[PDB]
Formats: sequence, C-alpha cells, structure tokens
Amino acid sequence: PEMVRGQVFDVGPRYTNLSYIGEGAYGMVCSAYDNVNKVRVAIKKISPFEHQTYCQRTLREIKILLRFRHENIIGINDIIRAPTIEQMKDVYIVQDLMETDLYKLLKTQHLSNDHICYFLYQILRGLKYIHSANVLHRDLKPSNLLLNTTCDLKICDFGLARVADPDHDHTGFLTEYVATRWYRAPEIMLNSKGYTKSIDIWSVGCILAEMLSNRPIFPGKHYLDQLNHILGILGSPSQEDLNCIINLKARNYLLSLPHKNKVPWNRLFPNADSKALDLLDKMLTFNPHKRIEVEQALAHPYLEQYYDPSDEPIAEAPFKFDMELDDLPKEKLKELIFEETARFQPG
Ligand SMILES: CCOC(=O)CNCc1ccc(-c2cn[nH]c2-c2c[nH]c(C(=O)N[C@H](CO)c3ccc(F)c(Cl)c3)c2)cc1Cl
Repeated sequence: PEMVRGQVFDVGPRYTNLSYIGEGAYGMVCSAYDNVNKVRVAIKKISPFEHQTYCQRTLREIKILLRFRHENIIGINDIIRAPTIEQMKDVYIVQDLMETDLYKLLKTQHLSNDHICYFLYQILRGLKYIHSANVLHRDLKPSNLLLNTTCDLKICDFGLARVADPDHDHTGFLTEYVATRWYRAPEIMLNSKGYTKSIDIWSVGCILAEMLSNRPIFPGKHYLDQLNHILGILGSPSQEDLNCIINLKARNYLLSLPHKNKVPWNRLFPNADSKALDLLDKMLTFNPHKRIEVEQALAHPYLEQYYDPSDEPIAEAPFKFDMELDDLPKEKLKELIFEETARFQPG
C-alpha cells in the first residue's frame, strides 16, 4: 500500500503513481493514474468517521454529485473503500483532475476581460443546473472553482450544500454561520439561515468583484466586520430594504449606524467593462428578494457572446434527501455512507 506525506493512501490496484495536490480539514487529494481508463484522475481520501460534521459533509456531497452530471460541476466517477463497515476507516472519492483553481490564478495572474467573462459564464452555467435541482451550493469561492489548461471551469466541494428551503430561512440577529465569511450575503448576519438561491448569487457577485481587482471585495476579519465591509461599499440600506427586515435587533442595528453613501462601482473598478459592473451591481444587491437570479444573470448583456439557454442544461428532477442529516449520529451516517458507495464495489 502506497502512501503520500506520511498518510495511508490504499487505492490500488486500479489507481497508481500518486502525487500530492492538497490537504483539507478531514482529508487529502492526490493525482493518480487510472489503469482502466488510462487517464490521470484526482482522488480525495476522506477520514470523517470520528466527527458527525465531517460525516454529514461527506454524505451530502456523495448523494448530490452522484445524481449530478454537468460539464461545469465536478463528478464522482468511482468510490474506493473497504468491503465491510468494520474495515472501513476511510473513503476514496475519484473525481476530475484539474491543473489549477481560481484562488491560485488570482494570487499571481491578471485576468483579461475575456477571461473574467468566460469564467463568470461557466460559474453561472454550473449554478443554473445546481439551482434547477433545488440545491444550494452555500460555499462558492475561488478555491472551490477548479480550472484546466484551456480555462474549463468546474464547481467542486458540496459539503455545505442543502435543498432550498425559503419558508424556513428566517432567524435572529448574529446567528452563527459555517460558510466562508468573505462570501457571506449581508442577510446572513441580519436574519437569514442561507436556505435561499439568493445566497449563492451573492457569493458569485463577490467572485466577480475579486476577478476584476485580484483581491476580495469584502475581507471581513470577524463575524460582524463582514456586514460593515458590505455596508461600506453598498452604503446605508434604503427605507424599503429596512422595512423587509422585521427582526427588531437586526433593524435597530442598521438604524444605529451613521449614513454611508454608495461607493460607485466604476470608482472601485476603473478598468472594468461597464456591462460587467451593471451585472455586479445586480448580484451584489443588499435586498435578497431584489437580487438577480441565475437565469437572469446568464441573459445579462455582459454574457451575450456565450448566452444560449438551449446549451445551459437543467437537472431532470428536483433533489430530495430521504432523511434529515442534521440530527443523525456519526455511527448511523457511517452506514448511510457505506450504502451510497455500495454500487462501486467489485462485486
Ligand atoms: C488549504 C487546503 O486546500 C484545500 O482544501 C483546497 N485547495 C487545494 C487543492 C487544489 C486542487 C485540487 C484538485 C485538483 N484536481 N481536482 C481537485 C479536487 C478534487 N476534489 C476536490 C475537492 O473536493 N476539494 C474540496 C475543497 O475545495 C475538499 C473538501 C474536503 C477535503 F477534505 C478536501 Cl482535501 C478537499 C478538489 C485539490 C485540492 Cl485539495
């Protein structure tokens, strides 16, 4: 059994010639040569059975990506694990191998307007399919956007993905959230659980703004600082947008702040295309109900060179979890992970 950087990586005999890529919070990704299809692939070793959270993230992703099939979404083409639940200590998920990601690119490369336009198109084409399945990604950021040498984009990491639930989206002021801070919609800190499609559009808006300047538009250093960064550019919410926030603690917090004017997009981004900034404005709308939807975003004049709704596929049916995974112990989640991966075993 071959191992990478002092960690067991038993994926043989089908996958050999391992090379390190990255290491997550509860796993490791390596590139490996597939002896059946004779092509290099990415294998993600997962060790989640000691924590309920990691088991929940593993299962959600496996169930969603096995039912999804789209050019701009990472796939699960094979799953390797032990033949019994007793012997299963790890799970190896075989996915698409991509040379780089948008986080890596933005650190050192200046993106031409053509590149920004093409990247945004593929993100939204991928998101159209995700949202048509009534699924929310909930953690869109440059590191979860993989790219190959020809700039083909794939959305990855569905660990925080959920079925859309707009009727149960309301919550109190300063409710704790898991998803990456810099890409959190303003309503998360005010009165939202992130159970609507509009939280993903906000994250895409932040990604677009980041592609234009090679720096995160709202780099909050802590929970409430995130909202203050958003209000610093958007300005004070209108009376209309304030009236939509019925929660008194959230509304009175916004009312306590001095009046702040809107920073114009052309001042923040002097070299950006005017159509790119008009679409940015619509994605970074304070009110989630007035925020542009994925299909509307794809039809925006900025993406006219690529827009073709007949070549922007949707899922065949809406997604539905058989049971709620929020209140299941790590032991039961192990069984569910064992069951969902059974179809990939040699027998
Ligand atoms: C700071 C630690 O960094 C990360 O977690 C991600 N960046 C490194 C990286 C960069 C590229 C790739 C890569 C290259 N080709 N295919 C993939 C890939 C294949 N699957 C995934 C994936 O599911 N990634 C998510 C995070 O985006 C993830 C989720 C949970 C995890 F335990 C790990 Cl290790 C990774 C990525 C893999 C990796 Cl791990």
